Amino acid sequence: DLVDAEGNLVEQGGTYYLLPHIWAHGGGIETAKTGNEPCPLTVVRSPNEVSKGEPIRISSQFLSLFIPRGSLVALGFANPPSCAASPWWTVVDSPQGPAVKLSQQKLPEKDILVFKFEKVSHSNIHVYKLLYCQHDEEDVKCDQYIGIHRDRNGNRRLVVTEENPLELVLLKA
Ligand code: NI
Repeated sequence: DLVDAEGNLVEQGGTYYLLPHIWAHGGGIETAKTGNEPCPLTVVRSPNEVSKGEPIRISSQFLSLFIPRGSLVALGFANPPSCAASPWWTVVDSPQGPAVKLSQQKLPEKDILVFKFEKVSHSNIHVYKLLYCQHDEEDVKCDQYIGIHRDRNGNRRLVVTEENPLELVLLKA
């Protein structure tokens, strides 16, 4: 089950701050403008440890008051940057591997309903790793994790990683 930082069920379509489990790992999630992006379309972990980052909308593919047990979810900024077609995060291929981004294009649900929270056993509160579920063509398979990769400019980019999956606690905004 998806539970928030205070022990309560996460609400379908509700807004939360995605913060690290370990205080020293940084602040919340936000955006950054990288490469040739017209506006901040790169999803990153804030450069300020005190910041809760951006309020994030969490939604599953089901009509429910709360995020159903073990369901896939879409994640989006409640207040996205101007040049994004929608608030939803999506995973885009690149020379270095899949990266989490916002898009200037309208996205089909199969391109945004690609995340799944996985509870970490060793914890007293509810902490979750973020799984990325790629296309098993007819359906999907959540066999990868989202992590951080600092680029040349220091931006802590959210990307599919082979090690050190990021962990998060969901604080109601
Ligand atoms: Ni941890």
